Formats: sequence, C-alpha cells, structure tokens
Amino acid sequence: MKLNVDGLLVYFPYDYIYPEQFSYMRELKRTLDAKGHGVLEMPSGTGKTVSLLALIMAYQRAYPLEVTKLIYCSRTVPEIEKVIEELRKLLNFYEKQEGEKLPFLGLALSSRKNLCIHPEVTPLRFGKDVDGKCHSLTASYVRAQYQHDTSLPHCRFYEEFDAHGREVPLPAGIYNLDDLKALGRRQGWCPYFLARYSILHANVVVYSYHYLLDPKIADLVSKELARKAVVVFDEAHNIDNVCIDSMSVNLTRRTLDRCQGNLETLQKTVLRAEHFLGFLRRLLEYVKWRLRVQHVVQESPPAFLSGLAQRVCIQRKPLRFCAERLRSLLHTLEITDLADFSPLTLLANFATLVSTYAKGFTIIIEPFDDRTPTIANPILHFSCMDASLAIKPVFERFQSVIITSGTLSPLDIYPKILDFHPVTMATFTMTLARVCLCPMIIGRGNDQVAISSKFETREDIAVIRNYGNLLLEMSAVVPDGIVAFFTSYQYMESTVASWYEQGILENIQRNKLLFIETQDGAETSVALEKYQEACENGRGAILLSVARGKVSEGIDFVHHYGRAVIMFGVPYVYTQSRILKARLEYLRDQFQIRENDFLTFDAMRHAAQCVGRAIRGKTDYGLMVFADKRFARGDKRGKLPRWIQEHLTDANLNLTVDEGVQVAKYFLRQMAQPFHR
Amino acid sequence: TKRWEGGYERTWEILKEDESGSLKATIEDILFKAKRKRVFEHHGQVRLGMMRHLYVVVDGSRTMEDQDLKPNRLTCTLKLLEYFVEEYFDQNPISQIGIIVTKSKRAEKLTELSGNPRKHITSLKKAVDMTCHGEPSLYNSLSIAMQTLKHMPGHTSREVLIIFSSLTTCDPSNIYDLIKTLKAAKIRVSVIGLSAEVRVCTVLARETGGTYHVILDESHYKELLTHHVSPPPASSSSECSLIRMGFPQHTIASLSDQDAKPSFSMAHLDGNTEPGLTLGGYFCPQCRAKYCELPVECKICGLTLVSAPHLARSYHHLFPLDAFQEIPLEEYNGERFCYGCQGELKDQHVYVCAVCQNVFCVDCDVFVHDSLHCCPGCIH
Amino acid sequence: LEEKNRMLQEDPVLFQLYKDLVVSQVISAEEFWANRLATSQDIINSFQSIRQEMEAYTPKLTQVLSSSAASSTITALSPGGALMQGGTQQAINQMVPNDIQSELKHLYVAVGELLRHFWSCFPVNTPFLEEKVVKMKSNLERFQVTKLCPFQEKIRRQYLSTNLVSHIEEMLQTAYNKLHTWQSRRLMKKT
Ligand code: SF4
Ligand SMILES: [Zn+2]
Ligand SMILES: [Zn+2]
Ligand SMILES: [Zn+2]
Repeated sequence: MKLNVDGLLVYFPYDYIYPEQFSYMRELKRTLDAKGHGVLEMPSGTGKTVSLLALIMAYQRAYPLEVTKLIYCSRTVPEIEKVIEELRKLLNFYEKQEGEKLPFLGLALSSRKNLCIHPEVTPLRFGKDVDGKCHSLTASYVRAQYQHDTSLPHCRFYEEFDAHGREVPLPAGIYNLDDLKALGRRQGWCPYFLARYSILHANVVVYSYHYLLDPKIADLVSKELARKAVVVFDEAHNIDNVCIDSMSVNLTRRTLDRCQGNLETLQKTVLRAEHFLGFLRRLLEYVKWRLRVQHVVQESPPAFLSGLAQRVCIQRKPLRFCAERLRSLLHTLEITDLADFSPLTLLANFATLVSTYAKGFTIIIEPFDDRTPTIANPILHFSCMDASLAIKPVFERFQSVIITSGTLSPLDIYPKILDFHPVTMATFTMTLARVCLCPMIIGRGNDQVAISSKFETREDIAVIRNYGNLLLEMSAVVPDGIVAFFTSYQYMESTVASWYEQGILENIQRNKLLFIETQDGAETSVALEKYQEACENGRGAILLSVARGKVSEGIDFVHHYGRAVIMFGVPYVYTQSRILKARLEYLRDQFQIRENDFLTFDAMRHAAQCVGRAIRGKTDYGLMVFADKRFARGDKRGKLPRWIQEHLTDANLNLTVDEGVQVAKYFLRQMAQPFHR
Repeated sequence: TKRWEGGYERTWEILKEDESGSLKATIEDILFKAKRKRVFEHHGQVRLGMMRHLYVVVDGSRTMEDQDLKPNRLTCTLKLLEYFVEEYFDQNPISQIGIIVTKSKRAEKLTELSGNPRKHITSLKKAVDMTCHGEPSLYNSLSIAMQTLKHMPGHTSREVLIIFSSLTTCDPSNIYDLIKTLKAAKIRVSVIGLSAEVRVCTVLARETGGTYHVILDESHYKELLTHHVSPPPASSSSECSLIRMGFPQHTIASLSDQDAKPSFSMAHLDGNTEPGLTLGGYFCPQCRAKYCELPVECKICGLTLVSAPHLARSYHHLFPLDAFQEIPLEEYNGERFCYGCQGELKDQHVYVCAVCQNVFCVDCDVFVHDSLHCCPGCIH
Repeated sequence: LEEKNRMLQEDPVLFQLYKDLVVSQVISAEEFWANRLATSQDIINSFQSIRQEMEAYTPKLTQVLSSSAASSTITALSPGGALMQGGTQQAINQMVPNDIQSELKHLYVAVGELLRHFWSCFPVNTPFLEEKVVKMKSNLERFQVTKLCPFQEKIRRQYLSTNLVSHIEEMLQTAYNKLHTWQSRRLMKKT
C-alpha cells in the first residue's frame, strides 16, 4: 500500500508492513538524504529486496535528478533472477494500482555463455572459450570484411543489430535475461550487444560482483554511466574475500607448459610490433627459475621487479604497455580462438599488476601439494593483502554505496578492514508472533568434559564420544533433517571414522540417514538431491558438511529442510599456506587489527553465515546449536548478529547435552501449534 | 485511540428509583434475565451424522518408552484410546473401530473392524504389556487400512486416525503414491503426533483432507481426541444407503415356565474358560443366535444387532422443537395456570406454543426446549 | 496328506470335529476343507355403563384387601414363590457334568459353523448355490442323527432337567423352516 515516509509516499505491493521493514525504509531514506555511504543489517533474505526496490523507485520519482542509475550487485545468478522477478511483480502492482506505464528499463547482465543464441556454442562447457569464439565470429575485422560479403560461417546477430537495433530504443518494459534472449532471437540480434546498447538509456540494472570488483571489466561495463548513482551489495558479508580474490592469481606447471606450447605457434603465425615479439619470448625463463629453485618461500613485492631487471635487465616501463598490447597486437594476428591462449593473457595481467600494484601485496611461492607435497609443484600466487584496493573505484565513483547482508554483526571492523566512512551503524532484528529460532550453546557433555574443537584435543576420544552422543540423542528429537557443520574435511573424516569404529554411528543411522558432502560437484549435487528426497518423507536425514565449503552458501535450508543446524566447534581457518599470516601482519601494521580479533571475527562470521540459512521466511522456524564451550565467552557471542543475540538467553550458554535436548524438545513441541499473519 | 482511555464506565446507572422502593422490580428483572442462558440446544453443532469406519494406528516403537506423559507414552496413549473408544461408541450408534499397531517396520491388525466396545477395550488392556521395539512403518499401516476399507460402501465415511510418536518411519516403497491412492479412495486421514511436526504427516493430512495436530500435554491430547469424537457433517442425500439390521429383544428365561431354555453365548464360546450358559439374553431375530452384549454383529447370519433406544436417542435432532412465542402476562387473555406444571403464572412473560396455543412458564419452557424436546400440548 | 495332517494335530478340537464329521460320514473330506480354505356400539354402551357406575362412587376400606388376599400375595412374593422362583437352574454350573458340557459346546460350535455356512450361502442368487444349500441341509441332518440323537439318549438316561437340546432344535428347526419357505417361494416364482 501507500506508506507515508516523512517526506514522501511509497507504493508497496504488500498491504501489511512489518516494523523492521518500516525502520529499514526510514534508515535508507536517511542515508539517501545524507548523500553518503553506509552499512545495513537485515535478518531476512526475502522481503528486503521488495522494500529496497520500492524505496528506490519512490526516491527516483521524488528526486529524478539526485538518482539516475541503480546497481543491485548480488552473489550469483539465482539472486539476479529472483530480484528481477520481484521487480517485475512490483512494476505489475504499480501498473494495476495506477493505470499508466512508466519509461523505466530494467535488465539483467551475465556472462556471454548465459546470453547467447548460437546452438554451436551452447552445448560446450568451456567458459574460457565461449568469449573467444564469439570474438572470432564477430569483431572489427568481421565487420570490415562483411562489406564484400565473404562466404564463410560467422555470427550474424550483430550484422543485423548494427543496422536495425541501434535505432529503436526500449524506453519501457523491464526485461529478464530470458526476455532479452527471446527479443534477440526474434529480432535476429545478440542479447549481449543490445544489453550494451541499452544500459545507457536504462533506469535499473543488476549483475554480479565480478563486473565491478574486477577492474578489467568494470571500466568497460561502467565508465561514464552516471556520476551520481546508488549501488548496493546485498548479501555481502564476505565482500572482503571476493575483493581479495579479485586481484589474486595462481601459477603452476600447466600454465607455463601451455605458454611454451603456444608461443611456438604464435611465432609461426608471426613469421608468416617487434617491440613485444622479442620481449615476450624471454619472460618465461625468469618465472621458470623458481621452478628449479627448491626454496620454501620468497617474499619481495617491491624487489620482484628489481630481480626481474637483473636476470634479463628489462625496464619496468614496457610492462605497463603489456595490457594495452592485448587489444592492439592480438587483433592484428587474427587469433582463431582463445583456447590455448588464456595463460599468456594472465601472465601479462600478472606482470602489469606487479609493475603497478606493489604497495600492499605480497609474492608467495609454495612447494607443497595435497597428499603429494614435494614431487614437482612450485605454486606462485600473487595474493592480495588489502581489501581497499578493489573498493576504491566504487567509493570514488558513487555516492551512497550500501553494504547489507544477513550477518554484519561487528559494524566497527568493516569500516576499518576497507577504507570506509559509515554514517549509519544500523541493525534490525526481525519479530514475529512467536520466537522462530532457539539458539543455544552446549558446553560440557554428560561427562562434564568440554566438547571444544581444540587443536590439541582433535584426536581425543572423549570429545568425539560426546559429539557422537550429542548427534545421536539430538537426532531423535528434531525430525526431517539436521545440518551439521565441521571445522574441516580432515577433521570431519577423522570424526566419522572414529564414530564408525565404535558401535555408535549405527544408532544414528537407524534414526536418520547420513549423507557426507565431498569435493566432487556431481557427488555433492546427488547427495543433496537424495537428502532432499529423504527429508520429503518421514525417513529424516543428516547432512554433514564443512563451514568453509561451496555447499555452505550454495543452498538455502528453507522450512522443513534442516530444522536443526549444529556447529561442531568454532570454525577456524587453517593458519598454514603462509597466506592468512601475511594478511594478519598487514592488518596489524596497517589497520591496527589484532590477529586474535580478526581470527575470531572470521570464525564467527562464517559460523553465523552457515547457521542463519535455516530461517527463510516469516513462517519458517528452526533450531541452532553450537557444540563448543568457546562460544560461551562474550568475545564470540558479541560477534553474532543482533537478530540472534536477543534470543540467546543467559540461561542456556553452558548447559549440558541432556538439558539442551530437553530445551529442543520443548521448543519443537511448542512451535508446532498454529499461529496469524 | 484506545477503548479504555475514554470515559470510565458507570454500570451502576442502570438501577433507578421512582417510588422509593422500585429496586425490587429491577432485581426481579435481573433474576428473570439470569435464566435462559442457553441456546435451547444441548450440542448446537452437527445435527446429523454418517457411519464411520475409523481405524486407529498406534506406534509401538522405542519412542513410546519415553516418559513425557506419566508413566510412559504407551500407557497414557492406551488409556486415552480406551476413553476415546467409549465416547465414540456412545456418540456413534452404527460406527465401527479397527485398531492397528505398527512396530519393527511392520503393521499388525490388533483388532478387527467391528462395533463391539468391550472387545476393543479388552485388546487395549492386553496391549499394555507389549514390547516396544523397532521403528514404525506408516506405509504398511496405511496399506492395511486401505485394503480393509477398499471394499467398504461409498456412503460410509472412511476415516483413519494415526497416533505417531516416533519421528521416523521406514517405507518399503514410495509413500506419495500411496497418498495419491488414498486420495482416489476418498479416505480421510488424521494424525496426532506427540514430539514435533513431521512433514510427511502434514502432507498426508492436507492431501487426504484430514487434520494434523501435535500434543502439548495430556489435557491437549484428551481435547484432540474429544474433537475427533464428533462425527463429520453429512450430505442431504447421497445414495440408496440402507442396512438390514435386527432388534433383538432382551428375553430372559425363568424356570417357572416350561420354556426355560439355557443357551451358551456365541461370544463366550470362544473363551478359554467355561462359557456363561445363562438362562437368557439377546436372541437374534433371524437365526435365534444368543448374544450378551450389544451392539454386536451376528456371527452366524451376519445380521447387525442394534438397540432401538440408542438409535432413537438422536431422533430429536431430526425434528427440533420450535421456540415458543414470548408474550407478556398482561397481554395474554386466557388461563393463568401453566399447562405443563399447573403452577400459577406470575412471571412478566408467558410463552405460548405456535401449534397447540398452550401456556408454559419460563421454567417449563426451558425444560421442554432443553430436555423434553417435545411440546406436551402437541402430544395430545 | 502331510500338510493336512499337521493342521489337525495343532488343533485337537478341530481334529475331533474332523473325525465327528468325516469318519462318521456326516460330511465328505472334500467339502470339509473346501470351506476351511374394536367392536360395535357395545363399546359405547360399556363406556356409558362404567360412567354411570362411577358417577356414584364411595370409598371403601374392608373391600380393598383381605387377610386371605394378603397371605396369598406374600406367598407369591415369598422366596421360592411364583414371582420369586428360586430354582432357575440351581446348580447348572455343576449339573449336567462337564464331560457332557464339553460335548455340548462342541455340538454348539459345529452347529454354528454349519449355520454360518448356510446363511453365507443365503440368499441363493445362482443355480449353483441351490445344490449347495441342499448339501448343507443333508449334512445338518446327518450330524443331528449322528450326534444329537445319542446326546438326547444320554440326557434321558441321566435324566437331566435342563432342556439343552431345545435351543439346538430351535435353531435347526428355524433353518429348516427358512429353507422350506425359500423352496416354496422358488416353486411359486416358476408358476
Ligand atoms: S555475438 Fe551474441 S549471439 Fe553471436 S556468438 Fe557472440 S554472444 Fe552469441
Ligand atoms: Zn443371526
Ligand atoms: Zn410450568
Ligand atoms: Zn405445542
């Protein structure tokens, strides 16, 4: 309906408005009027998007000059499609309640693989070759040679779009990716090209983080779209990790082997400008020198170029000309396809990065591999250390960048992890007719022994027996699925092996089915499917996984799926690989961040992220348990999101397994009664 | 605004005086208004019913050994089931109850589908000392119930009640196909769980049209059972539904006459002990079979033996008594004696029947509308 | 044969019934296991007469009751009287010794089974059932002659006062009358 905010009226598709949504709208309007950045925290994945879009539309209607372009970067494609359909529902509601159309355009952006109509490139599963084949089929040389109408197979969507799709605009009608594909195939145009032509004359647009955090594509996709624009990163509790990974590259034997294989073909094509032909040939041996050197670690971000300018004595300036060479020399060579060519491009990108960005980075070489440490595997990784590098181009080009997610409990660490000036410090806790979650921390077991996942007690028999007993007697009180998270795959397998050794895992098996998540994508998918089908009926099942796994964030445990979420110990990242310690040192000597504080923050952030996916929707309910006494300390409880803090009473902070089971039984018994809306 | 933030209520303004003593009239009016606090209906709900073949499924897994309900779940469940059977047979004359117990991934038909209350109670009392082992199997229990109720007549309402204590069920095959088959069979399934909500039970109840509930305590358990006691509403006319049933007269035997003929009871003949060879009892109108308990379907000729008063006790719902017309005493120009109690009419209001135009006082009108259910004047 | 023998051994009562029905030629073994597997104005005149008689009514005291009437009423209401019949099978729990009682129960079970089969056959909707009911009647008559007649002779020899056979005769007579009536209807339907 029509909500009356202090200086505006906003139409809302839903007649009923929760107080949390109203307060969130108040705060967001305050931020928009403040013309500054900020950070938000909401506990519901659904219902945030509709309110955000409604307030954005209301603000655009009220102040067309203040806001012109909107960005709603999300994590994956399902979020993009769901926000697109939510915007479509909002627009339909506005049309039916108002009666007249508006000239607002909304499109979704993705990879060229997602948006393509050629049936010759869809079946293949090469994401690194689809773009190369698209460039080969249509490019500047293709356009030049199309004048004589050469009889050769090539893409023709652009050859029609440039003559028919560059004149007719799309002032009205928000279009989804499937809608864009349908329009392109009915008009004989490329969806990507029409999307590129239509972003300039558009109201809102959504895409992934990789189109803004990665500088190699953000400039191409966003250069002069709007000086005064609003961008929001929903579900960005791990924004620092993706920012770090944006400027992170890895090198192995395969890359150098591929480069040395393809340079011969490149030279053969060339012999059929010279400033780079001889320049590229001798670059390989400098990095292959570390292959033959058996050393543990070499760190010299500033001195790496100094050492490069000694073995071959090369100036640092021409490195800056490498990247601009990619768009110049390669198109002259008429590359057939980008296959067998990506490592050469990434080597140039790495060289440009080390030539330019060396103030807050580190070069790491590791002669270690999993289960085959020292055979032949010197891995060089130019790991980034500061998350501010990937966030400057969006803070300096935008006005009201907002970072919101389901877990942003410490609002004082994000503004200092990355250069940020928050003006909000706002948190919201959802309320319903009944308490939909019952968090509790289980300390010592029935033997009055702590069940902490301490490193020195990982092999301890007593803690494993207590964990098994807790999982057994817990599996008989909460039905149809329990999701358990462990610290690591090694610890998980060592625990399940010990459980199998004793006559205890059979007791859990006869109650619920056990499914183990592995690194295989297909195996994980089929395990998830069979877990879902087993939880559909009354059989019930247990899904054992790891906090730092692709399954932790890849799926959402909606109601009736995983009524209980168990945290077996505080999930601590492994201190090895000499990558975490470098970041800890950088934060210590630069941002004055305590190492223990940052480790606890990361551990609790991961724990809350993997435990907060059991509550999706107002009607959804679930149980959350932490099987570690270390959670009992205030320094870790304070890192939990505010919407879970108030429900974590001091009564159940160190209770044993039996009383935790009793509390779970009471909560589940009292939550099954009908509630109203 | 708020209802309590306005003006303070002054309820004492109702009473007034005009002759320095008129308060007696006001208190008499209050006393008169105190009566007639009922809707002239003992039930006020469903005015009809339909024959129900109800199957009760009882979990026999280890979860029944839990002591949530003193002393354990099994004993309290069986006691409340005995109470439910008694009340259900009291409020349903021609209904039938079957009992199935699920244990060790199998289902055992503890009692045949019949209308005898004593047999069900005896079986339940015997089942108190059973052994709780294994896990329940909803698929097998529902398959047995469907197989038994597949051949039942369409006019009867087929209902299945499941008391699911354990949260896990072992299904030898897919259960949703069985749920679809039950939906095609028009079988109503209702589940009363004990621990928590289970997805399969909710889906089954929603698809079969039944209701799914979860027990909070023993009182809530009894309330749910009492709610399940009431028969479902029935359509006005479905089919040619009838049943051939007899009305065995309770003919006892006395040695004074020459027809003192002892006879062993058919029900007692199957007992291990010596069957009661009493003087007389209930003789079947068709094959002269002797029975001691009613209502019991005849073992020999298959006839149903029912007691006529039990059927007749619900006949007043078919022909409810119309509310009498309230008339002030002054405006009635006739006799001032109640036609029912012969008492003098002194109340401010007199009730007159629309049929016989007699006079009934407040007490007699309430008695007729609540208990008698028939107008004494209309009888004449 | 071996399968059939084990069934009889597990239930000696059925084995006794099997001998009492098959060995005694009452029924064949084939059929045995087949089932196992007012007036005129005078009323107004009387009404007027009683109205006139009660028009002049005077209460009476002596005529209401007499010593003889009270004594007779007490004797009737005394224990052992007509309304207070105290016999009612005085010691039937110990009368007709339990050896006969077990045989009586066996006969009751056999008659109940045969009548259950007969009533399951009823009503006869197919010509196949017509012969089956005749066979059931023949089996009933053979069983009666084989068992009840010696049973009646034993009862008469021991002079038991209880009419145990009377109820069995009542059921058998009722079944025979029902079969005769149905046969009469069948003859009438063909007319
Ligand atoms: S131009 Fe468009 S349609 Fe043609 S190959 Fe590239 S992505 Fe596909
Ligand atoms: Zn009968
Ligand atoms: Zn009266
Ligand atoms: Zn009347």
